[PDB]
Amino acid sequence: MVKMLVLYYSAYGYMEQMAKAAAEGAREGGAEVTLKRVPELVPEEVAKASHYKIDQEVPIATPGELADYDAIIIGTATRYGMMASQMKNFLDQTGGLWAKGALINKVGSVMVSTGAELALISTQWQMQHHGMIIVPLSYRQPSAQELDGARFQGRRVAEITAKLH
Amino acid sequence: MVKMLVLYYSAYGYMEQMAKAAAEGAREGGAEVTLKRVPELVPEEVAKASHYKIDQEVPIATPGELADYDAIIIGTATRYGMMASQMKNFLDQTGGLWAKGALINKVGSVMVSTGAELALISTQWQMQHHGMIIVPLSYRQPSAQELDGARFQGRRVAEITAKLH
Amino acid sequence: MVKMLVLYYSAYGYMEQMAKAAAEGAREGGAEVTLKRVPELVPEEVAKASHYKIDQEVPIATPGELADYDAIIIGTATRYGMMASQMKNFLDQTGGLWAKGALINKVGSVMVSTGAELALISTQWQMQHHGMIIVPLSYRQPSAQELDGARFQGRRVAEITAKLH
Amino acid sequence: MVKMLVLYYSAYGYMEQMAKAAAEGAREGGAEVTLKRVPELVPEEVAKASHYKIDQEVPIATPGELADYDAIIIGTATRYGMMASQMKNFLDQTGGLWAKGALINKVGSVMVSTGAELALISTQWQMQHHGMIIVPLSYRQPSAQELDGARFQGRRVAEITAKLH
Repeated sequence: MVKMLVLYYSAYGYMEQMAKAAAEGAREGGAEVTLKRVPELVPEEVAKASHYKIDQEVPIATPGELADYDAIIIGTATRYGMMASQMKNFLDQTGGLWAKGALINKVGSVMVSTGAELALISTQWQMQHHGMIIVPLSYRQPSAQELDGARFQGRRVAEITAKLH
Repeated sequence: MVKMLVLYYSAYGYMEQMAKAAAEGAREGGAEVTLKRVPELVPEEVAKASHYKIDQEVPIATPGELADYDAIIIGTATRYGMMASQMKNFLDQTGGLWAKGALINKVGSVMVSTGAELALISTQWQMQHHGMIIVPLSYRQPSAQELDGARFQGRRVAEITAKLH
Repeated sequence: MVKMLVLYYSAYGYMEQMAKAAAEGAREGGAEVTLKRVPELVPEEVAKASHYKIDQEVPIATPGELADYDAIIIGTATRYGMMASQMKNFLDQTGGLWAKGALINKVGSVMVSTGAELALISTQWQMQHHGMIIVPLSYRQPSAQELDGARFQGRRVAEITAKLH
Repeated sequence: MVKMLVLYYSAYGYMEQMAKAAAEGAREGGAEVTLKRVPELVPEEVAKASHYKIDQEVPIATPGELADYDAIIIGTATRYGMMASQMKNFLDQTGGLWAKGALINKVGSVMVSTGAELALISTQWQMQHHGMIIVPLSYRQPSAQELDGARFQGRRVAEITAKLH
């Protein structure tokens, strides 16, 4: 039984629902799925000031634990065609995992929300830099087709990863 | 035993050597490897005029046959950060393969030569549009490290594809 | 009075209307505007077979004439996130214009139609490779907002180019 | 006399030298040049711990002041093909400048250092989203050709910006 990390960042909750949909779908694929969220840079104070809606009970992920799983799904809010600062900051910390060859041949996939395509591509590229195998896409609040897409995607990744083990 | 297509385009021979290195490596991975070249647009006349060095005995590929293989490796010469016109023209013809879902979940990989990164990304994206699983890179005449990279890449793809069957 | 080239490629006419809207808008900016279309690769025969709707009276452009204008607007149909083969083939021919430094500091802009963003970016990059100054975007048949966007864009480019002379 | 902001981020000093070279070159173009650095996220403590070499006397920039200048040059260190977290975090804060139309038609340019091309493109795109006119590139420690490139680029931007006023 393969283990999967559904790591995500959301600012307004949209991506979190996508992440949960992907995780639930991945469980249907027969994988031990873990839903974590990237740590918030900038202090706990003045963070929930103006705009905010981060979830509390989603556990925070560590840059080093990413080598423990067989498959990683990354979903992030994006602006102006690139990752949010929080997700970018987190992935740069996997420098010890990169040279070690830790994430080589591990299965990966990406979800994004709002420059959507450029953001999707930028994120996939960073995962490819760690030698990860990439599983492509589908083909206010998330629509029914988005949630189904994330769900299918999540199951498809779990289904592929198991086939590799 | 999986079947692989090493499809390529080369203008000065560099990519052809890369293609042959990838094919040979893929055979070592235990796959029935076929080395084809995309058809040359513009007539046979005035084609070999100024600059030219296309290989004759490499068989020409058809847009429709791409669904016959389990894995496809694409290698192309690039200019100004994008595919050569010949490779772009060929892949657009796979419109019947796209909607049919023919190339979904088939394993793929890309090699490029000279805007290298943008070209590598543009090509991978088109393959992802057909729902192909992507296997990332290595990590005058081709250097020893390039040929070894293409070789390893070719074997790695064949090795992965077999694991999926 | 600056001279502008509105060069385009269209397969179903959408981009041609965009091109005409950009040209008309550029005339309102006070520029001698020329509307040309990239030459069609593959023979005149079997070209208008299945799908076709290229315009006859739009004059065909030559790869070398691009250095005659002060501003160039490029508009192209795109598939799977990149240029159409016809536009890509044409721009690669500007190799004599590149090393000569012919297109350096000339004003340019891009329009695309259907991978839209990746295509827009890929095209702009090739123009930047010739050292062209880039003017960014707006911010069945073309909608009223698309035509107005192309129109404004066309005028804005003409308005900028004149300011540089 | 136009005013220019040479805003930058550097982790090991390479980009700072590029920034200074661009600023000095821009002064030779006849512009009031201001050299600022993006604020460092994460507290002052444990920041200079392991690796560090940020410059003290370079003044820190504010997200809102970017509308005060006529030209903006952005130079940033990059990893895995995208901006550093610090530069990305800063530019997202220009949301009030975007909808206001503050940065429209202002001249801009980008420098990067180490995924170089993808990073250069990602950054330019964000500037284009604010409607900024883009001036393309050249065509341990920075080499003589890099410094000359940044210098020329800096002067070229100042030279162009003045022509627009």
